[PDB]
Amino acid sequence: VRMNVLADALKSINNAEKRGKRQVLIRPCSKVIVRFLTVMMKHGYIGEFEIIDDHRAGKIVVNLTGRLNKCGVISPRFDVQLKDLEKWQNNLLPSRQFGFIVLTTSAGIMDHEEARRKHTGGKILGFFF
Amino acid sequence: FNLEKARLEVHRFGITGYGKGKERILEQERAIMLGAKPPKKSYVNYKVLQEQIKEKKAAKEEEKRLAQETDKKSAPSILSGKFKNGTLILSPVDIKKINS
Amino acid sequence: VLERERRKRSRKELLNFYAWQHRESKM
Amino acid sequence: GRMHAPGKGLSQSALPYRRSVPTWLKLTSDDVKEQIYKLAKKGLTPSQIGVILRDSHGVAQVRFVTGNKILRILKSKGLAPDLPEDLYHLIKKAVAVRKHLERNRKDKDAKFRLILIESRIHRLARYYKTKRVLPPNWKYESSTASALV
Amino acid sequence: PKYREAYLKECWPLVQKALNEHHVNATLDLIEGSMTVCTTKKTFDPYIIIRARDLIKLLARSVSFEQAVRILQDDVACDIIKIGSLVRNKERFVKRRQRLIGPKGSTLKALELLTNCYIMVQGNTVSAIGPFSGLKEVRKVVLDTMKNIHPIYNIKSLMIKRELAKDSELRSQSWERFLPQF
Amino acid sequence: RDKMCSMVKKWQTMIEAHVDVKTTDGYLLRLFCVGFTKKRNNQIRKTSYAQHQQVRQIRKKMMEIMTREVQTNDLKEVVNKLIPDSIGKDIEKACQSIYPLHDVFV
Amino acid sequence: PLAKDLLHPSPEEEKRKHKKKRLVQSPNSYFMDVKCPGCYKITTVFSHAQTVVLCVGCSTVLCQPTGGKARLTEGCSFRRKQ
Amino acid sequence: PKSIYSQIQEQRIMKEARRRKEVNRIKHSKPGSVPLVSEKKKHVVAVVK
RNA sequence: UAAAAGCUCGUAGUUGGAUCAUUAAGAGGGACGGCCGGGGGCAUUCGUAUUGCGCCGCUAGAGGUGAAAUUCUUGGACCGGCGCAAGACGGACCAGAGCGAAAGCAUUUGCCAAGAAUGUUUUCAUUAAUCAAGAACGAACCGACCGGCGAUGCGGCGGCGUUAUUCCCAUGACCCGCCGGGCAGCUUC
Ligand SMILES: [Mg+2]
Ligand SMILES: [Mg+2]
Ligand SMILES: [Mg+2]
Ligand SMILES: [Mg+2]
Ligand SMILES: [Mg+2]
Ligand SMILES: [Mg+2]
Ligand SMILES: [Mg+2]
Ligand SMILES: [Zn+2]
Repeated sequence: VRMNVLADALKSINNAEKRGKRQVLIRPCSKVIVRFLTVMMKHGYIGEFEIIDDHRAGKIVVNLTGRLNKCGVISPRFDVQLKDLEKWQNNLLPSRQFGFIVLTTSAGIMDHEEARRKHTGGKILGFFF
Repeated sequence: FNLEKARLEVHRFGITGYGKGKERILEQERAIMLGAKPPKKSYVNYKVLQEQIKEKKAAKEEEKRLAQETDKKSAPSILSGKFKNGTLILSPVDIKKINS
Repeated sequence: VLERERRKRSRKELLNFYAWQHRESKM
Repeated sequence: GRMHAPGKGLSQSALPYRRSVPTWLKLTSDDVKEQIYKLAKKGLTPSQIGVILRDSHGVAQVRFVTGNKILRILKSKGLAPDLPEDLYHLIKKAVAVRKHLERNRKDKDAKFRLILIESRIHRLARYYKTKRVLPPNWKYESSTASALV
Repeated sequence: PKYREAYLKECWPLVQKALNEHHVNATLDLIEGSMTVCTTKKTFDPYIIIRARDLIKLLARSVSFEQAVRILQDDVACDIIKIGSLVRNKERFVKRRQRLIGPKGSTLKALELLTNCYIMVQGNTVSAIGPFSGLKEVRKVVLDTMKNIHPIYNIKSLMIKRELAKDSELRSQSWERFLPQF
Repeated sequence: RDKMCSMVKKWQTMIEAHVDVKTTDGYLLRLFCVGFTKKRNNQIRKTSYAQHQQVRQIRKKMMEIMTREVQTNDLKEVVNKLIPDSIGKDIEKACQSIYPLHDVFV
Repeated sequence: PLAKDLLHPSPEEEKRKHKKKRLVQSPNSYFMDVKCPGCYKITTVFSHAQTVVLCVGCSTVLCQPTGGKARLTEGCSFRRKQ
Repeated sequence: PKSIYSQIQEQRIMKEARRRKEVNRIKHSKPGSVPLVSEKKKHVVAVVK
């Protein structure tokens, strides 16, 4: 059976990204997926997306810009402090000038740069660069 | 009665049935499989060579229809915890390495 | 067509499905 | 993805987006209820109840008209089934194939099909036990199955 | 079959010319997909209809025109051998059929030269034409191949038989010792 | 033998039926029939096959026609029917609704 | 491949697709009003009926269940609803 | 390039495949039943004006 | 030297949609509708060939081989005709078609139970997936890698026209477009 609606959504976007597709349809929808997409969208990685509301879990249609390299999910969801946040960036992302790590915190679903401003840690959701 | 000795003798008698010209060309093929160096293919005009390839494809295509009727990378992958099925798996002992 | 339905009435009309079908049967 | 069939069919019902009753429907929420009561008294399963209302009386969805499901309405009136419909049908099928297997000792396939049917019975029985629908002492026995249904 | 329909259409002017020498008529039915030969009032040889029937059977078995017409001469005979029924398994049937043809078709022509008969393998039928003594040898080896005994044994057996025929001595004596043993 | 061999083609369906019928004068007969599915003029599909239920419905109609046309008549009348094979023509006409047929013979 | 807009499909595209593979599921069935001969009272019959429907007034056989759409009796008049 | 060349070949099959399927309708079906639209104005959904 | 047999079910374990009780998953279970198949079991039945036996006709041979030889024959072999009995087998039609978990499955008809897909504005509401152990049966390059084009088998929908026609039995055969799940090809990403 399906294990993670976020991982399945990210995998399908990654596969459509590799094929040069312009639009991708992902189902089912979820609030965790929507917040994850907005964080990636704020940095210009995907673009505008639409939420189609049938009476069963919804669907999302996402536009693509061709700027995405690799997006994934982090299985442990280990709890990360703010002071430690630097070490997770180097060991996960290839470089230090681009790429983002998505965290879910008590303040909300938010990336590691914004976590530094809010001085808040939490559980790790995924990454994209 | 040795099959291997009999197999060659049966073959040689059959090839003579083809004809002495066909006897020779088939005999060259047998020596090549045994380790002989192949003769160099003759250099031909590219225009003539292109037409010959086209006829061979048509000859192969028509044989298929008759059969139906009777019926090196320069660089490795830069992208390769363990990542499977869109999910990256981090071992707890590996997590301590990230912390330390 | 009406005859074909009447043969199927035995299968689709049950006699011991509901709980009431047992309690008035026990009387 | 059928459990014992490799093929995965896609034939099923597709409910409309709208949940409101149509204007042409002249039946009321109350009037539908005694129709369910009358047909249940005749001895028809709740799955069969919806088909009759759908085919003849133009009731597409009883839940949209009355606000309650067929089983809930029958439970309130007291016309409750002794056993769940899905479990009852599988028990009925098990008895029929078991009776056939007495008179055909050489039917290998009938033996194999009986294994699949009783496997589904145990799966539904364990689920129905958990929901407190069945008492935690109900067991399926071959000799008892005839008396059960 | 229809894959032979095209070839029969062009060569029909030729076959009617050949059979008209013996005053026996032929008709090619395209709709029915049939080849029909029937005698006439002018014909004087009763047996020629049998040689006419044998001809149309070979043409339906993909035997070429020049080879097929030669059986009309009295010296040549014909035999169509059905090998499909021997093996239930299709893959086993194909494997042994390839064994009969052999590498480069050598074993078939090794059979052809020793027997002095023209042999063609098409589908589940093996068509051979030639002298009567030759056809008896063909039927044995072709059926034997379907019986899961190697053709090389039979081909080598024929080679020993031919050279024994050269030596006049011990002609009455049995050849069992000279024949190879497994 | 040659007539039977020529009719059996490769891309069509063969239907056979047999009955045991007694005439009015006491003669008991067994009759055999053969039929072949027919390709339409405008048909483009290579194969002309009839389904199993269509075959049985054709085979059933084969049986009663022979049964009715023999038990009502006598041996003299039956032979007069057999000479032009009017039984085969009647079967072919009756089976056109299920699947077109040709070369129907007793 | 041909370029199609997933957000705004063409008029002939959605009616051609499978009912479960559309953007929003929509059945291909409907309800209809039928008028039998003998008495002109109107009866509502589902298109893909699975049981024989009898007129309430005169008990005349209206439709016969089939594999797909139910077949109506000869002489009846039908109209799509809604 | 082979990337562009493959896509041109594939899209030509798609366009031609529709054409037999389209003409099989119109040759059979009555002229009134099937509307005819120009290829230019085919891509104009509406004009609000 | 950190130097270069199978197949299915299935227990533990592992692992499992959406929503803030609801929905009714292009998750799963059941029911209903018309079909479909060399799927399985029990009975029934036909067809040639082969062999043996009985009688009639005729008369020195028949069979086998490279050549012969074992064998059978005036008490009649072989050959021609008629009839009977026995053991197998089910051609051509027969396809890279169909069915079954696999091994495997082909004359007719009757009966018993089972099943896939399709159709559904029916029903339950997470009941699921994978599996050591355990249980039933068992001949004799690589990767769920988006797609496309043709045919093909079944079910359904729509249609200009041909072709038969319905007491019962039956509502079909052909052509065109479309949607699904299959058996396979050719291509691509
Ligand atoms: Mg179903
Ligand atoms: Mg569902
Ligand atoms: Mg059913
Ligand atoms: Mg059946
Ligand atoms: Mg069957
Ligand atoms: Mg059977
Ligand atoms: Mg069809
Ligand atoms: Zn009425």
